[PDB]
Amino acid sequence: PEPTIQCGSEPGPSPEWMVRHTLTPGDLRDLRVETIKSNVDLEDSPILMNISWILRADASIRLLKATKICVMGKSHFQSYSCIRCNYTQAFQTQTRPSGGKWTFSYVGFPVELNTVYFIGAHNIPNPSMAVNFTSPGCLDHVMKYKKKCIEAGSLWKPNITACKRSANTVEVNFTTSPLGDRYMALIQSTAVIGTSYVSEKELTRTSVVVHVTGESEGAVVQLTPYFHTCGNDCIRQRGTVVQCP
Amino acid sequence: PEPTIQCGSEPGPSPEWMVRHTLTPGDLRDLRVETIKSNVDLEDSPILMNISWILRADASIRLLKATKICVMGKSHFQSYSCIRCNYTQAFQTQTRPSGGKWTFSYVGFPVELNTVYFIGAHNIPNEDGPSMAVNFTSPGCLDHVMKYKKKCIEAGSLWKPNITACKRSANTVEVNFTTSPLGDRYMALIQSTAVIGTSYVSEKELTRTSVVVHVTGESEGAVVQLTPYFHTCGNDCIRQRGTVVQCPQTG
Amino acid sequence: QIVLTQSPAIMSASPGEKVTMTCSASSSIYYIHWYQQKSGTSPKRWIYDTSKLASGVPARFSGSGSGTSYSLTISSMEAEDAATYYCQQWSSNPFTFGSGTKLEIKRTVAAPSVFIFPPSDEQLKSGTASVVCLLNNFYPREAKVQWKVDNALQSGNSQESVTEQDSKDSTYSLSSTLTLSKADYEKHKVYACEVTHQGLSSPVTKSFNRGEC
Amino acid sequence: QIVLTQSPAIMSASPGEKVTMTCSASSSIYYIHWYQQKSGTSPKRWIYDTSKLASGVPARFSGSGSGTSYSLTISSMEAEDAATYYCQQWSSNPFTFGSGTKLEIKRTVAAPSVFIFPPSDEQLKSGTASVVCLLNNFYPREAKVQWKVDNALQSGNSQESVTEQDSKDSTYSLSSTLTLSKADYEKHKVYACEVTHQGLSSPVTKSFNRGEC
Amino acid sequence: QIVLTQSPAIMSASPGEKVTMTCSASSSIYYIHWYQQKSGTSPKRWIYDTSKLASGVPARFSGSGSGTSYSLTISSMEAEDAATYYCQQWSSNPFTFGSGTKLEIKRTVAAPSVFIFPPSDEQLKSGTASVVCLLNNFYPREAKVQWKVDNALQSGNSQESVTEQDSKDSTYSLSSTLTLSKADYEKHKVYACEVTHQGLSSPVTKSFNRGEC
Amino acid sequence: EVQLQQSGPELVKPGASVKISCKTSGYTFTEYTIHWVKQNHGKSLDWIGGINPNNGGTTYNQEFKGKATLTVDKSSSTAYMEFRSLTSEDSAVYYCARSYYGYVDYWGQGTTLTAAASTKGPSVFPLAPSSKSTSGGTAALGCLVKDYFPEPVTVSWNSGALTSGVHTFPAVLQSSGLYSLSSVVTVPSSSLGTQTYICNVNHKPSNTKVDKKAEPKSCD
Amino acid sequence: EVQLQQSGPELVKPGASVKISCKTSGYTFTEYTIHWVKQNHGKSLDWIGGINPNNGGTTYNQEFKGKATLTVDKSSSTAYMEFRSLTSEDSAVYYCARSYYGYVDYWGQGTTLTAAASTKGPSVFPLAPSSKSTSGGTAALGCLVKDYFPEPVTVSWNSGALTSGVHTFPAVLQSSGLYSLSSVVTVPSSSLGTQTYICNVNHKPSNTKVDKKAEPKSCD
Amino acid sequence: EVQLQQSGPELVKPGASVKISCKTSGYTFTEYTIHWVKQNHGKSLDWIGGINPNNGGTTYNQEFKGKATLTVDKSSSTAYMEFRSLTSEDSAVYYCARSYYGYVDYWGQGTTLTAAASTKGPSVFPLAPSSKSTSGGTAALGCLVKDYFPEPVTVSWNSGALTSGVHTFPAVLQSSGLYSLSSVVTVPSSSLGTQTYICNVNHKPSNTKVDKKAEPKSCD
Ligand SMILES: *[C@@H]1O[C@H](CO)[C@@H](O[C@@H]2O[C@H](CO)[C@@H](O[C@@H]3O[C@H](CO[C@H]4O[C@H](CO)[C@@H](O)[C@H](O)[C@@H]4O)[C@@H](O)[C@H](O[C@H]4O[C@H](CO)[C@@H](O)[C@H](O)[C@@H]4O)[C@@H]3O)[C@H](O)[C@H]2NC(C)=O)[C@H](O)[C@H]1NC(C)=O
Ligand SMILES: *[C@@H]1O[C@H](CO)[C@@H](O)[C@H](O)[C@H]1NC(C)=O
Ligand SMILES: *[C@@H]1O[C@H](CO)[C@@H](O)[C@H](O)[C@H]1NC(C)=O
Ligand SMILES: *[C@@H]1O[C@H](CO)[C@@H](O)[C@H](O)[C@H]1NC(C)=O
Ligand SMILES: *[C@@H]1O[C@H](CO)[C@@H](O)[C@H](O)[C@H]1NC(C)=O
Ligand SMILES: *[C@@H]1O[C@H](CO)[C@@H](O)[C@H](O)[C@H]1NC(C)=O
Ligand SMILES: *[C@@H]1O[C@H](CO)[C@@H](O)[C@H](O)[C@H]1NC(C)=O
Ligand SMILES: *[C@@H]1O[C@H](CO)[C@@H](O)[C@H](O)[C@H]1NC(C)=O
Ligand SMILES: *[C@@H]1O[C@H](CO)[C@@H](O)[C@H](O)[C@H]1NC(C)=O
Ligand SMILES: *[C@@H]1O[C@H](CO)[C@@H](O)[C@H](O)[C@H]1NC(C)=O
Repeated sequence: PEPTIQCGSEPGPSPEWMVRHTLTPGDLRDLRVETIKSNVDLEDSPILMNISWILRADASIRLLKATKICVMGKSHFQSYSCIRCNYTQAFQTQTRPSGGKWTFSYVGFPVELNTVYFIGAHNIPNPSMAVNFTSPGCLDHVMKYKKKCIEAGSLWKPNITACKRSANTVEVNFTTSPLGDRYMALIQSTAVIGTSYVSEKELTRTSVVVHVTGESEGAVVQLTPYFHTCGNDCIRQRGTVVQCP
Repeated sequence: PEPTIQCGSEPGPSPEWMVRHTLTPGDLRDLRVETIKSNVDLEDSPILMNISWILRADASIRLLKATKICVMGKSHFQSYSCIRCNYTQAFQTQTRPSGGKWTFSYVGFPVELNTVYFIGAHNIPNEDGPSMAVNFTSPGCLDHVMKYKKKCIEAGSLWKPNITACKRSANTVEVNFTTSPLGDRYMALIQSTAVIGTSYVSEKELTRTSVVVHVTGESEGAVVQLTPYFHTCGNDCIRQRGTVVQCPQTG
Repeated sequence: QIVLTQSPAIMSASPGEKVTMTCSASSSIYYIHWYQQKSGTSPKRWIYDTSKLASGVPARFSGSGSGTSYSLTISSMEAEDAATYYCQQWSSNPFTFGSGTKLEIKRTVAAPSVFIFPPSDEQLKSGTASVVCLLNNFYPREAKVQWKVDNALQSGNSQESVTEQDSKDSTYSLSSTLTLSKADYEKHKVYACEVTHQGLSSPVTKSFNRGEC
Repeated sequence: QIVLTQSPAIMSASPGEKVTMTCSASSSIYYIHWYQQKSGTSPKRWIYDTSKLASGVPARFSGSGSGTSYSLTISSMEAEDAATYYCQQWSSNPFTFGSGTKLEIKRTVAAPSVFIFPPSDEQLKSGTASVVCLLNNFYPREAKVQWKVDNALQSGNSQESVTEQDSKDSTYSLSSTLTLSKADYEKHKVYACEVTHQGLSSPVTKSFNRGEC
Repeated sequence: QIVLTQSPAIMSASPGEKVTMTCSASSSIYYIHWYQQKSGTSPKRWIYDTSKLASGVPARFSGSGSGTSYSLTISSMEAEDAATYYCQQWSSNPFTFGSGTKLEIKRTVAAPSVFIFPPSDEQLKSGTASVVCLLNNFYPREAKVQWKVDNALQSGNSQESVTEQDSKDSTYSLSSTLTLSKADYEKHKVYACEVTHQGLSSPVTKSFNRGEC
Repeated sequence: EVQLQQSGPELVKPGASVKISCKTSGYTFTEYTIHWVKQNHGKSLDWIGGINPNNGGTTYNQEFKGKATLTVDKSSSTAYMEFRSLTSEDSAVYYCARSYYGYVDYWGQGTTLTAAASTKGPSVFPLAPSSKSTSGGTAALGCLVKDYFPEPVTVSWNSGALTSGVHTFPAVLQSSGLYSLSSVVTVPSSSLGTQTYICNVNHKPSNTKVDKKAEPKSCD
Repeated sequence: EVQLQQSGPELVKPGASVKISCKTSGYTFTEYTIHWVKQNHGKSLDWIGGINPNNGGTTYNQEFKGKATLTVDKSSSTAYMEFRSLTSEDSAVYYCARSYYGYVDYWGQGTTLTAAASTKGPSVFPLAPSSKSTSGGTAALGCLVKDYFPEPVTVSWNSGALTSGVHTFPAVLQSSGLYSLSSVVTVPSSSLGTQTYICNVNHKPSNTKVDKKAEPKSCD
Repeated sequence: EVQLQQSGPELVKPGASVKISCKTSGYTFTEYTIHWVKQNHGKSLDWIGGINPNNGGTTYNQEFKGKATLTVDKSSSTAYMEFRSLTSEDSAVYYCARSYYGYVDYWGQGTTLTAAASTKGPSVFPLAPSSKSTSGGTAALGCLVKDYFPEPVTVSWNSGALTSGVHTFPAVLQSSGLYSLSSVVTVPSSSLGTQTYICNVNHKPSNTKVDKKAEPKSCD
């Protein structure tokens, strides 16, 4: 039979063992990470790492019994956990007879938004393997379905029409969200040239005129929503000012 | 492995053969120490040293009858913890018959948190400095096993404030964090190469709070340090760290 | 004294994929030569003098290397390529071969069809009962077979045998033979073969009751 | 440490001709990478991960190989491909580069136009005489330039300098500078530059008489 | 108390040949460490803990040993390897080094070019005459220089200095300086430097006559 | 055309010696080295040694020195190999081969040498199709070929007419020292009542041939 | 777009220290390792070492370990390489380059370092057009730019107003250690008596600018 | 990255005291032992002692005890070595080095200590190329740098522009107690009379700088 992995949690050593002060050769690509949706049937499924590693085909694989994996997330603060994957049998060939080299993967370590993750792994008996990745934010097509992103407006489709109306005045149309009632419309060319404020408790297509001080033809229009959970840091919507037929 | 060890309480040393050399020769490494939990079932289990050593593969091993081990606290402390491990029989081969080396271990010596330990060992009979020596700092409240000890828990070792800190103005940082049932008083600190800002917070509820820190320097990418003032730890409670970020974080 | 190490020892490739196999010499040689061997015939010279193709050998094959490191490459795998490939040197005495790369055909997963056979009456006259479980035309090769007698797991009384890849559909077949005394066979009623394979979501069990034709 | 031996060290190819150059590693590597460098500028990434083209690279370029043996191929040589190509690995520390393949563009033979320049009077004031002979717009690079002073063959007192291949017509130009003390120069009369080249049926000589006017 | 004995003190190795150097400890040690030093710079950690290579050290290097006996090995000598290698222990106080193995690179024999230089008039005015004989770019290092003054062999009035091996061509250069009083120097006419070297079939002599340019 | 024709197979008691021959034709015998190569069943190729027919000079793989002796006879353009004191580990195919440089360009067809202290023909039992649970589409049936020695047995079906769907498994060495294998075929279940299926088992070492008809067991 | 911008050429007295810089832009500095590479007049590429800007990890070619030191400055997105005791063996072009895996995808423009005590501007001599430098109606004339150190010199003609054939002979190292080059132009021969030709020679290392009128020889 | 930066060279009266420094950076100073190592002109390496910067504890090689004292200053992350009475036997290069376990993984660049009772700058004489030289052929020329103390002198040619073909020989201690060396270069004989060759000699201990033009000897 072929070896598989049985993985479990481990206390593990202090995260200093992960500080590579010599550079490892860059063409050693035996450790890979990618994010996967854990449940595909769900809109907001937990986001997990799929950590894959390749076992080098030489003498030493026959003595291998376990692989250790530790993950450190750095965003607004550090996180640090470790797993040990035990191989269920000893390795009879230095590559798998129905494939190429030996490759195994562990799915776990839920992924947070906007975090840089350091992943290191080492074989037992003996960071030898290392890979990092920075997780995307609420504009990523997969992460936008997270509750934190949706509640900050990641899926709001205001359908902005922003249009040069009269002498230096711009009419901005947009459809509100049920997530909040307060909005700010802004026009910016070489500098911010205009701002206005509308409050709308109704889910409707509202309209507002923003007074601009410079040329308002081809500048960006920026819509700011003020939803509860995101305070002053909700996802903003951008457009461009055009003429009105 | 035919020879075994029976270890006992002989003093018979001097905290001077441990400091025979001010510098101990750096390659005396056949002696290892690792901490082990006395009880698995318990979180606040006592922590012991597992002192293990390998014996030299040479003909003098035939003349070996005991290994002496002394542990010294070094904190203007003296030794007075030595054990003598007698080998039950003579050594017939210079290695085990299917063993890298002759290896033995002794578990004992209760360990304190954040403590520096010098451990020296000497074979009997036989030079007259330590045959083996190792320096050892015991883990602290951040270690994965020691964090569940009672003194660590009560100092906030398991507090998860989930700090979010955002550069608001050129001179202000907004720090959000979740309070602990262990206390009501907190100090938020922003530090780059020096401390650039401090704010104190009083909050009696278990809630997600917010505080503005006025800073005197560049705050982007600086460390945020949260000091809680929990009981039993006074001003020496476990600090929590984060990093200042540019908010909004999206496009 | 030169020894040649070949890697991988066994590998599979789908038609159309690129294939590489290596030959490593314990010290430097002037040339490496490669032979193809299919089950039941003589090896054939395939690539010689490191990079030359014998006449007729498809140009999707190529050889390269120097010093101690050589390789054989197939730009695009074909089913006719499934074979064992040996490298060989005669730059020093003794003439030596490598241990060989067995190249098999990768195909889509196929679950086995399982059959169980009670011992024949002819055999039972002799005192021994062979119970045969057959896993037919499956892929990949890896499969687990467990015997159960009156729902008791057996061990130590069975042997497995696996065919080579079928020439037409590239599948494997497997036999597991459970051998018992007639005495022990006539003591129990339900004989079961439980088969585990990647192509089955749950293990399939096939059984018979003794003497129920 | 890992040595990358590149062959050939120097080569030329006609436009439209197929070009192959090889990179041989002293021990095995996972990938090879190739950089292009033209005179006076930084190397540019050309082929990476053995067979992928850098941004801007025409697909007449391709890379292949594995283990210790790698190659770069140009399906149809273009004049803009003349450059030095370096292979490179970082499968083990240290990161190393190959020794380089200099690729020039071949063309039909073209004879040089030979020109001679006597020393300036301004230079003779300072005490030295540089006599300059020019070979203009020729191919191939190989040429013999022999100085003769009052029909006496010179040796050891001249230096040559050769241009890069012309961007439009791919020829070379060459200067030979004969340097003498003011004393030895004003001591002689006839200074001759003799040029031997494949594009000339007989060797050409250009001369001036010192002290003409 | 432990001391370390290294052998050989000096050796030269052909490019490509296997190199071993040994370190013997006066009593048993737990580890040996090796440092490389090239002329004019600090020693660098090379192999440590007996067999581990520092980052960047070529894998052609290995270390082994135990007890009182250790060695450093180069599987195939490269020119870059020429340097002095020291072993080192700190199993006992004092920390000690071995005396080093100076490893040089062998190349083909090359005879020196010999030059002789008379004393300058500026120096003679001060009362002393230095005559210098130069042996340039030779290999191997061994060479004999004999001074003759009006055919009288000199002794005790000359000093030699030898360069280190050139990094590029692996040759040596040597100066022999014969020093005389102005008084003795102006009594004689023929000052000769006679050179014996493996690359010369017959000894070479270079001479000048005093006060002739 | 170049041809290397080797002598026929030999079944031999352990401890005996044998000499097999390699008859060459189509080229000048003395101009090319002849090699000998051992191949155990299913395993790797081992060079035994080679001989220059011009001068009779030889070189051996030292694992075979003493055990093997190479000779030629120029008059017949024939090479010979003598293997002494055969053990069961010597049962294998043995090839002669021609080289000029370092590679082999022509191979003989192989000579099987089998070491056996005794021979024993097999018992052949039916693997009777589960006619009790017919339909579902395809039924399997077969022959169990038990307790023979040495290898090999040959199994055909219906005197060689039935090849499709036939799987004859590698022999397994039982702990009794004897071999066993099954040969199976899959057929439409509705063919169990209309078609005849006979397995023809041949064991040349013992001159035993066994034909066994495999029938659905009595169901009513 | 990604850019690696290196500091300018430097003359550095042997034994003094120098630190050259590599200013990065167009990407997240902490995401890519920075490498340094040497190219002397021998044109071969020598890797010096690399540094990861995120954590300061480094690895060297041992021929440069102890000789070069690599550092980073995150605020400016800048990498540095420092020689502590520059020697003449160190005169060369130095490149920085960015990697993610084992290959470098963006290169700096290079920094020329000269280890010497002084610079020396050129003497500019005329190569005067004459009948002995004329063929098919075109005359060749030029400027001999001799005895300068270190490289490079630049030559334009008539301050950039001149259209003409141009032949720039690369610098040649003289046995004094000084360089020499010729800059030659081809013009209509009938233009000699009417047009003036000035070669504008620039030697930045010595801050030298020289304009030289090249005049026809009077002997045709 | 870890760096050990040592103070510059020292001239010291025989019998006087001297203190050299070792500036560490790139790591936690108090965590690593600092060692000091001597290298004499015989090139053997002698350990002098080590110091624990955490507590100032020291161990000395007893072959040096009482001659040297090791100290640290934690605030500046610096180690110091003081010789109380430097003698001629003490002139040597001295290294600091950091240890991990029994080996030293980083070395300072070395500090030369010279016990000198006086300084004396050299006389510089021309080594004039010979008139009796081969047609073409190679000529040699040089500079004799005589009677200086202590080492070293530095020699360049043409202000550092001339490095190819240059051999500056190791200094030799004369029986007078003073040093002398030659620096030579080989050039084409046709360059004699066309090129200028100047040797630039510097002796920092005596603040002596001499430039010497070397020309063929004047016939008359
Ligand atoms: C984390 O990332 C790893 C890869 O790094 C993923 O592992 C892959 O998983 C997919 C399916 O999730 C596999 O795709 C399957 O390939 C089978 C063939 O197996 C051979 O060929 C592949 C190369 O293509 C080898 O990797 C493999 O080891 C074998 O050599 C197909 O037959 C599969 O289809 C089968 O399954 C479905 C039901 O699952 C049936 O309906 C089909 O009929 C058929 O039986 C499928 O195409 C892929 O092989 C895996 N690769 C590796 C390297 O393991 C993990 O899935 C991923 N983790 C998560 C949570 O997504
Ligand atoms: C792996 O093995 C280790 C050591 O035997 C053990 O502690 C751990 O529980 C095992 N983990 C799993 C998931 O089997
Ligand atoms: C966008 O707005 C226009 C005008 O208000 C409307 O006609 C159109 O249906 C809207 N489309 C979407 C996708 O919201
Ligand atoms: C914007 O809204 C105003 C007011 O309802 C309407 O008159 C105008 O047509 C709208 N324009 C677009 C582009 O939706
Ligand atoms: C901090 O909390 C306040 C109050 O809930 C909220 O307005 C603000 O957006 C929070 N900041 C962050 C970075 O979450
Ligand atoms: C070990 O031996 C010593 C001396 O023989 C004795 O004092 C001590 O009690 C012994 N200890 C044990 C545990 O046997
Ligand atoms: C332990 O610490 C002492 C004091 O600094 C030191 O001399 C010794 O070398 C250390 N041990 C090891 C193994 O480095
Ligand atoms: C102490 O450590 C050694 C070394 O790993 C180990 O073999 C031994 O079992 C440990 N002692 C215990 C677990 O009681
Ligand atoms: C921390 O709080 C932020 C903001 O409320 C939230 O988005 C995030 O999920 C929290 N993270 C953890 C680990 O609790
Ligand atoms: C992530 O890894 C890449 C590839 O090794 C490296 O270039 C990059 O600097 C790493 N990122 C961080 C933040 O360490």
